[PDB]
Amino acid sequence: IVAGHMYKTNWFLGHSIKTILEAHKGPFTGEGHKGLYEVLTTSWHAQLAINLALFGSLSIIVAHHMYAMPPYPYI
Amino acid sequence: SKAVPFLEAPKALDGSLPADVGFDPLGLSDIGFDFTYLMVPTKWDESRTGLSALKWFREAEIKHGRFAMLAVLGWVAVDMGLRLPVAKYAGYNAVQAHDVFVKSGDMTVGLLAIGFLEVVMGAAIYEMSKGSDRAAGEFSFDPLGLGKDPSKYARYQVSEIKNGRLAMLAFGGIATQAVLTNSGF
Amino acid sequence: VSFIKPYRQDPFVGHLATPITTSAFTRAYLKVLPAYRPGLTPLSRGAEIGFTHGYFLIGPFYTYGPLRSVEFSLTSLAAGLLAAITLLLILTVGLSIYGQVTYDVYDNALIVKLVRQMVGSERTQDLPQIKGTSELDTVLGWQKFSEGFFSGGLIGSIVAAVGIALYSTYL
Amino acid sequence: ERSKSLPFLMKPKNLDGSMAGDVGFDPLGLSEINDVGVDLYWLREAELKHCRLGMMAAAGILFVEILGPAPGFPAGKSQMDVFWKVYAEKPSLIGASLAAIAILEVISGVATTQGRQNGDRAPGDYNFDPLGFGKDPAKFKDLQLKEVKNGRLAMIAAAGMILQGVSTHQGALENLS
Amino acid sequence: LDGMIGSSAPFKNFDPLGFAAKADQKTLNKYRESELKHGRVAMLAVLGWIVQEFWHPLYDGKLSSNPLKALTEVPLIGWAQIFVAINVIEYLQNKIKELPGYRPGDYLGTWEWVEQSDEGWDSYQTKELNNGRLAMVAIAGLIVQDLITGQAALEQITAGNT
Ligand code: CLA
Ligand code: CLA
Ligand SMILES: C/C(C=C=C1C(C)(C)C[C@H](O)C[C@@]1(C)O)=C/C=C/C(C)=C/C=C/C=C(C)/C=C/C=C(/C=C/[C@@]12O[C@]1(C)C[C@@H](O)CC2(C)C)CO
Ligand SMILES: CC(/C=C/C=C(C)/C=C/[C@@]12O[C@]1(C)C[C@@H](O)CC2(C)C)=C\C=C\C=C(C)\C=C\C=C(C)\C=C\[C@@]12O[C@]1(C)C[C@@H](O)CC2(C)C
Ligand SMILES: CC(/C=C/C=C(C)/C=C/[C@@]12O[C@]1(C)C[C@@H](O)CC2(C)C)=C\C=C\C=C(C)\C=C\C=C(C)\C=C\[C@@]12O[C@]1(C)C[C@@H](O)CC2(C)C
Repeated sequence: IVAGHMYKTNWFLGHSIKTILEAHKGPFTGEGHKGLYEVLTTSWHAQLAINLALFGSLSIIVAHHMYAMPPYPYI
Repeated sequence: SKAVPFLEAPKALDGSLPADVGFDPLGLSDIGFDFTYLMVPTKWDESRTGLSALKWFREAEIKHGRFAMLAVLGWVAVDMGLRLPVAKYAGYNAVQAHDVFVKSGDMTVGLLAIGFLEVVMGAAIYEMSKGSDRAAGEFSFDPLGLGKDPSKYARYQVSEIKNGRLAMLAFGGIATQAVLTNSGF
Repeated sequence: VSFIKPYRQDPFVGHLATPITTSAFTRAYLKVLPAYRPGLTPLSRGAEIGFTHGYFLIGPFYTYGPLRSVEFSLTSLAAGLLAAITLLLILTVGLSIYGQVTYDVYDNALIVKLVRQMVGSERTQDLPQIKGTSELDTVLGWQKFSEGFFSGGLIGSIVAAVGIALYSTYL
Repeated sequence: ERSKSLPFLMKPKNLDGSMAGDVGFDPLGLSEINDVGVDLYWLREAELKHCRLGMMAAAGILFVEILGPAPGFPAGKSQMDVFWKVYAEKPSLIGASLAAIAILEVISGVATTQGRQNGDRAPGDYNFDPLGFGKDPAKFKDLQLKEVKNGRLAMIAAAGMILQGVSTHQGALENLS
Repeated sequence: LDGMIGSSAPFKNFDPLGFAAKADQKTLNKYRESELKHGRVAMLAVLGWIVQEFWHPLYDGKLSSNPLKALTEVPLIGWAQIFVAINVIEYLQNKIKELPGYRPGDYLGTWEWVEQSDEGWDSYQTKELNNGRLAMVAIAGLIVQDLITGQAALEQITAGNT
């Protein structure tokens, strides 16, 4: 719930993901994350790539933590 | 300046505020931080030009003075008796009445009521930051009407701020000494 | 600032000027290595490379060979030394055949200029072309390089065996 | 330019004079909210519903505590605890009342949103004047003011009664004396 | 005490004793080299001091956690290898120093890419210099405290010998 009050939606409050990404440049990375917001807001395939990769990784992490710490009675 | 003559002036203590003598050795009246942002963290309004730290400090000083005056009145009252005409307020001094009443669920009620009033008048402070003509500490509270005759108003202003400074220091002493003029350590 | 730029102001090379390819540390470190150290004959480069390589090659053979010993054994040291020397021989054979099939030159940094000046209307690839101007890029240069590698490998392997024996005995 | 209730505050922009009980008491500027389907219309409808609910609840508590319960109903003088005694013996009454209130509240929300959309219905208006007590104007404004003031007072009263019953587990006038 | 990098807010161009007001460019380059080397060595020394105090996995434990005591417990053949590695590194640094366009403390050769330095590059160089200075003071204090008291950093702090 706390983490949900981060991004600016309809009031003068919160963050703009465009401003966060565009400020993360560096000597080794040129323009940095400039344009990534446009990539992820105009391409469903990029969002699917990120979400599916992290989702599969999360599934594997879930699999590990399941047997590691059994969360159900008599399982 | 008119006090501490070997320091000229802070920078903003021109004299536009009442009870001004120029005493500010540390130059605290020049911080660029608009303390209204401690209330409204964001600019919120596009018309929020900003509030000078000096005006916020004047409002805080007036509020502190009023609080300290009422506080010393109350602390002196409970040293010489003067309990409320109701049960559960027997005699338990002032160094221990605070805790026993925090236990008995009414200091929470006082906190809620004082917070309600503080929120309303802090909305007043925020409107002042937005750019209302209201001056610091001016809640337009003159029911009995001894506030007309602008000369009388200015004299009563300087009187209130000086009395508030005296009461702040006196309350600090009283709480530190645990009272000596009317009770014992 | 940007620490990655096109190499030598050529945006079309398959290379980049990163803080690793063209850093001052990289420059000095590669210029002190025997392969690129200035003032070394090809025989000297080969000798130094062979010494270092035999020196660090005797290690794995002696330590993990088929005749190891948790204590010091002369047989284990001899086995490791012989294996290292034979591996150096195999590497020298590879160097010799590579140099035999790669270059046809006996004096470089000139033939290129001669064919850039006095014309090269011949079968090419010996008069013209010629990749690299180093003395290592000749038939004579590579032969001496291989000879130095082989001799230095033997000497370095023997020196490392002596050092291993001394360390295992007197420590 | 200054709010009538709070002279140290500027007049809240959305509260001019129209609504009954308007004295400019909006220190937090909540009347200017125009998001999450919440505006002055929705806030006024919520205030009127709260006023009516608090009036009914305060009247019910006072009636039951003073004149006693109806025949066949439990006693105890603690209105926050007698509810569980009624539910323990007449659960169907509570369930039917809840279902009726749910249906009426769905209708109320639909009416509020519709009247907000195609402005023809004042906030809190349900055309409920069976006895014709507010037909003519110049009395409707007075009745609106009376209802708003009584509803705010009864809101405060009912919240107090709820908290007193939950904490002290005693009757309202029992706490009074 | 020049347009050199390393001037921060508390004391801009901090040369109270005027060491740089009379020195030429070569002496100032030498001073910057010495300062940067001391700062880097001191940062490493402080980090090692603390980490060794609360973690010494190598040498199968042992090697008493108090520094200036493990200094006399290393096999003394591992001391030789560390010495030789530092020596080879500084030989490479000496070779770097003759590369064209060399800057006093720059062993990465950033002058190859950084022409017309920015404010971020200068600020980061100043950050490195200031951290190095703080680490020099800290390591001097660490060694002196361990000498006079006999306890290490987190040991003296834990007991309360302050
Ligand atoms: C800073 C002001 C202040 C504070 C915090 C207190 C706090 C206290 N007083 Mg007290 N008192 C004060 C000033 C103050 N007094 C003054 C100025 C007088 C003289 C008039 C008294 C006279 C007095 C008596 C005679 C008694 C107390 C008692 C008490 C204690 C019991 C009350 C309690 O539990 O909280 C209750 C909640 C509060 C006190 C919070 C105050 C909330 C107020 C009521 C809201 C309204 C304020 C008012 C409208 C301000 C107007 C300004 C503006 C609107 C124009 C408590 C420790 C009793 C006790 O047993 O003490 C040992 C007691 O018998 N006081
Ligand atoms: C001036 C630097 C310095 C020096 C002289 C020492 C000296 C010592 N350390 Mg040590 N250490 C250092 C920094 C240093 N440390 C730092 C920065 C860390 C944090 C990673 C550690 C972590 C550490 C542990 C965990 C242990 C020691 C231990 C020891 C002792 C045995 C030697 C050993 O195994 O080292 C081991 C050293 C490491 C594992 C990390 C060294 C990494 C180096 C300093 C960074 C790279 C150096 C590079 C080659 C040159 C820089 C390149 C460029 C800048 C020019 C010896 C007294 C051991 C001991 O007996 O403790 C009492 C032990 O178990 N150290
Ligand atoms: C989406 C929605 C509805 C809608 C819509 C539509 C349908 C889409 C139409 C429009 O287009 C939009 C919109 C948004 O309006 C939302 C529904 C509303 C909700 C979520 C309902 C919440 C009601 C909760 C209440 C009112 C509960 C009160 C509890 C009490 C407890 C009483 C006690 O006695 C108990 C039980 C125990 C005792 O010991 C003591 C106490 C504690 C006093 C007092 O009463
Ligand atoms: C230090 C202080 C003020 C110091 C002022 C100074 C130095 C002023 C100096 C000058 O003016 C002179 C001299 C001359 C001028 O020309 C120059 C200056 C420089 C301007 C106030 C302290 C002020 C300190 C205060 C007010 C502390 C209050 C503590 C309280 C009230 C405790 C309340 C309790 O609740 C608890 C915490 C626990 C409960 O169980 C019990 C109780 C006791 C009830
Ligand atoms: C929903 C309802 C009651 C619901 C009660 C519930 C859920 C209670 C459930 C529980 O108690 C139990 C069971 C057991 C407990 O352990 C659990 C709970 C949960 C506590 C009653 C509706 C009751 C509904 C009634 C009585 C409807 C009457 C309708 C009439 C007279 C209609 C007339 C018309 O249709 C004509 C004739 C012609 C049309 O043209 C015009 C009109 C006028 C519309």
